[PDB]
Amino acid sequence: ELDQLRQEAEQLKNQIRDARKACADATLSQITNNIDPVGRIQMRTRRTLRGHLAKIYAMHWGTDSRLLVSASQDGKLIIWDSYTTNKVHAIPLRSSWVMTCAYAPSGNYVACGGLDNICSIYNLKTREGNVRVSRELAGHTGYLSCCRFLDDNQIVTSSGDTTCALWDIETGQQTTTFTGHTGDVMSLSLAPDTRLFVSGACDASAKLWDVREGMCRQTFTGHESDINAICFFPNGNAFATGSDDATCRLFDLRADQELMTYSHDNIICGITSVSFSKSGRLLLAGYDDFNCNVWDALKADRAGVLAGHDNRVSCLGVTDDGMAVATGSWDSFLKIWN
Amino acid sequence: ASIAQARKLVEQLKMEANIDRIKVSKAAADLMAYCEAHAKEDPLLTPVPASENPFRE
Amino acid sequence: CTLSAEDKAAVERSKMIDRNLREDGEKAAATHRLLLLGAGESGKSTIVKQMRIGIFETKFQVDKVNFHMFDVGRDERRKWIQCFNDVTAIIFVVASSSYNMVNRLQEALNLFKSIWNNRWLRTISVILFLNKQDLLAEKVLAGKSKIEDYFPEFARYTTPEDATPEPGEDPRVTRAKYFIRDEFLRISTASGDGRHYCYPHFTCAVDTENIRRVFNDCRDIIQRMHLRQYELL
Amino acid sequence: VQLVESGGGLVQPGGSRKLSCSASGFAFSSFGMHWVRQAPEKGLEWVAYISSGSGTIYYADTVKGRFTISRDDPKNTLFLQMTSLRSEDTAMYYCVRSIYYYGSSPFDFWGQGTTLTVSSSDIVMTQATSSVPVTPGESVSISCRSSKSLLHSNGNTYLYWFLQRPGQSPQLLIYRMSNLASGVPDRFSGSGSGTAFTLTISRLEAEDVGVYYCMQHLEYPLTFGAGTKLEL
Amino acid sequence: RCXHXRWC
Amino acid sequence: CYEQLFVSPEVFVTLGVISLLENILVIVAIAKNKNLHSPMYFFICSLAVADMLVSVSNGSETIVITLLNSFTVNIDNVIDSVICSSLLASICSLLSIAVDRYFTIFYALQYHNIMTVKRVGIIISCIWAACTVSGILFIIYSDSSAVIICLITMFFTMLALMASLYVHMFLMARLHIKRIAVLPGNMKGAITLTILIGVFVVCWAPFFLHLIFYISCPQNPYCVCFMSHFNLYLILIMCNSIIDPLIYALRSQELRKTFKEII
Ligand SMILES: [Ca+2]
Repeated sequence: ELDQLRQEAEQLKNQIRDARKACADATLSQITNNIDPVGRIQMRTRRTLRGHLAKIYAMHWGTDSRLLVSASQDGKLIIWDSYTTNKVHAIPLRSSWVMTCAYAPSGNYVACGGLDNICSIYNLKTREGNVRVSRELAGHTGYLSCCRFLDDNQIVTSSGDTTCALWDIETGQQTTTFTGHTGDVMSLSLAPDTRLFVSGACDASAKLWDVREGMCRQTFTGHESDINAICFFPNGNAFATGSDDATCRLFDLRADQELMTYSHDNIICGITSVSFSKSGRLLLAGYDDFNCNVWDALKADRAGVLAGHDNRVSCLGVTDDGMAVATGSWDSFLKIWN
Repeated sequence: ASIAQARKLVEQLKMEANIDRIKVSKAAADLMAYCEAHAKEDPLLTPVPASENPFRE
Repeated sequence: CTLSAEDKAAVERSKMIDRNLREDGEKAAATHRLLLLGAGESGKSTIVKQMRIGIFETKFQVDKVNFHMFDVGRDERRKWIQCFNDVTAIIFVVASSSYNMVNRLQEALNLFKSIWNNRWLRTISVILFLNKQDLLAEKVLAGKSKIEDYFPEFARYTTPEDATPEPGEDPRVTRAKYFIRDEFLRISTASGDGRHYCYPHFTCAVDTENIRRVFNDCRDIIQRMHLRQYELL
Repeated sequence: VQLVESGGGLVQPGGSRKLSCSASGFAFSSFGMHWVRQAPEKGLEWVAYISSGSGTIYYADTVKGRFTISRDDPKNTLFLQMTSLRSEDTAMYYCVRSIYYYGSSPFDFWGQGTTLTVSSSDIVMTQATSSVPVTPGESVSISCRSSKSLLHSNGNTYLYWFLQRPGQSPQLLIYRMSNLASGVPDRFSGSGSGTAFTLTISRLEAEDVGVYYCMQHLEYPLTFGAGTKLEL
Repeated sequence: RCXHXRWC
Repeated sequence: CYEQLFVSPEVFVTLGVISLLENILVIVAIAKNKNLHSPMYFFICSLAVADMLVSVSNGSETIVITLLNSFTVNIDNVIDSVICSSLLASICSLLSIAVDRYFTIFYALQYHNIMTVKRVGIIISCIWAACTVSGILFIIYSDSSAVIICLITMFFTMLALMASLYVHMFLMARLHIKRIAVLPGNMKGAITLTILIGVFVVCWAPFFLHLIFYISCPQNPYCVCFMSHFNLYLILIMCNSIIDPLIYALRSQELRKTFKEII
């Protein structure tokens, strides 16, 4: 009667809280004490990409570590050639308010979302020479915040109507709906094998989803405010989040627990984006004081600063082979680092 | 409702409270052993010379 | 001078692309963008009909100056209000005749205070509209409303000296419609710090003048911002 | 995608003639165009070029200063103006579209050609085989060679392969020595390094009968091979 | 003459 | 009097290097911050260039006198010449800032259709062209009496026009205070007009008043004794080159942050 059955909430929730204390024998800061630090990391700006004329919201690296796509609120989608700073394509959008973009792992397609409730798919390799829109995916009742391709026919996405959805592109329909969040969903991250994904939301919680079945499996609550960024460890047994309360955290799957926090006392502003380097030693975060920090993921000890942006850092990604790091910002510039 | 939404959440919170867990001490070692095997393949942790660097002009 | 024959034709493709990027970014430079908020029951549907002749977009032009309006058709207005941090003005529409519908005016006062004291709108100014004055006149006089019941501070409230009443109306509706106008000004003239200012108005459903009162306020917003940084104001 | 040429005919030696290439079905203004001719007892020979935007125009040395190329973008029409036609200007003039960016495929669509009868340092590409007999079950290999190494310092190798089955216009098989064109079966495969190149056919159907050409695209002018005829 | 500047 | 006053050579050198360190750091801070690529910050750095040249060309003439006192005529016709080209550009740069500030207020809604980057680079390089032609032509025609009427006019019409814009921008900011204080809840724009027109009159008008007594009263015992201080009417001009980085460029909140992180 909504008073006795929600008395079984904390009757059941303290079983989970008093079993994460049983499976905690030590700390990540007690095991990585004896190893040496990485020293100092000194990256330089090698390239600078010019031409967006307005704020940049999202970018995504191609899978050959040479192409990239970026999205700006002037209504333009640009494909870059990062080695020579050439422009391959420039695609106009119908809505200027775009919030995300994605590059397909085959290289044939590009997706983008935004404040309209539809997710557009664009075809790059056409016979007639130009770039056309192939299908618009309608069915959400809020703004789109993130989207990632699985193959040329399946794309997953998150939205401001508190739900996530799996799509079939060739028909244009929703096939699976992931419900359970309370607030708006801001970010998602796919696994290296597209079988599970993770997503963080504005209720200070992140949860792990099974793609084929379609249900929640685990829930992680350690933050104090809204979660804006998420990314998997390259192993597939950990992920890391970034929030508004000036703290990144690292969570475990098989332990179902938080085991590291990345904070400093002179930082008070929120984290906008988070990525990993391969082997998972470096943890890069894009902050709100116009900088970018390069954390050491095993000892939680700050070991680098990527300064050089005039405005807010919006997005950052790392190539698949590990060569470069790109950063995007509100001052209409993209910078290719080390 | 008392048998629609307060009941569906009880099935969710007892779907999660029966999974199998390992120790934090074991999974901290498996997160450190992946970092030692792939340490020499990271081109940002250990910088490669200017020949094998397409962003070096 | 080391490029291939195909490497030279890809450089020529890149220079032809950003020639079209500059001609698109220079035809959108002197276009002013307006964010239209509201409270649902207000007449922001029919103000769009006045200002004209997912998200929704209105486009009009006054005196060869282009304007560009938006409408986001809840509990958190966060995580999308930060996109509109470089607009010219926010247009706020409040139905000023609903104080007894229960409380549909304190709900509008709680919304205006959240918009004002937001960190992404520190330099954004608000054009305020108090429409449905046709319903406010028939409710104060010759009615059962008695504003002193729903608000416990209307009871003293002498009429301000700067009031310019429209000729023919009673002093009862003039003490009423200036009390609701000053309730919004008490939140704006408390933390503005010279960076942004409110601009109240009075309108109805059959009044057709509201494109001129947006054109004139957008000029006064830009003049008051450049005069502040030259230390003339 | 369509390209229709018209304008050819019998020209007295010394006059003039206009040619047209009417495009259809594709975004004509973002493509660069070429003219390619073929004398009735010779192979393929490049003529001219005009870039996307009319900002780069090249010519061949046997027509430089005598031929004029021009394009009309919003009417989708390519022009070639010839003056003082010699007796060695008897060929079949083709019209080829070509786009250039990272990963693109140049020279991937040809027209049908018009006929113009006239009454009365360079990289040399060597294709030193006249004819090869085949039978539709067995492998066959063609070779081509160059005076200069076509490998560039970036890492590309600008060698192309074309096939002209008789009674038709050529088509693209292999671009940049390793990559298949669209709508081509995977039994074709090119290979080589530096100066020697090979094309491989595994199981011949009845359609794999005709002349095979090799082209280089390292620098201008573009020089073809002599051609290798396959026959049953 | 004019040491610094001119027209002195 | 009736004899020229003497001011030391080292005050021409210790003033010409404080002006070198301030005007260089303004151009460096504008070039590297991308928020300062507006048309307003381009006119400001055109005044930091014309003040650097007028503060070096007087330092490159003081040490020549200490080291060389019919060959020296040809460096009293080239060093003197680039001074007169830098006086004309440093005056015309001060007028182009006031007209740029005038269009953001009285043409506020159609400003970006008028002052675009293609029209900025034309005007900012045609001023420097007309200040180099007439700067050379004034020196080789210095013995003519009709050249002094062209420098007297070119100051008292850039002063009677720069003062009119800042007063009409002052009577526009006074209607905006009459309709702010009546909302329920000047003395800052009067100090500003007495620093922007006060410095321009104290530093530049003693030199141009010398050229009026030069062509009208060369025999009056009162005009002659005022003209015996010409070496003090050039220290005042060189003090304008240090004040102008303080009152124009460093008033910007975004240019002071970029200036602090470079020193
Ligand atoms: Ca001199």
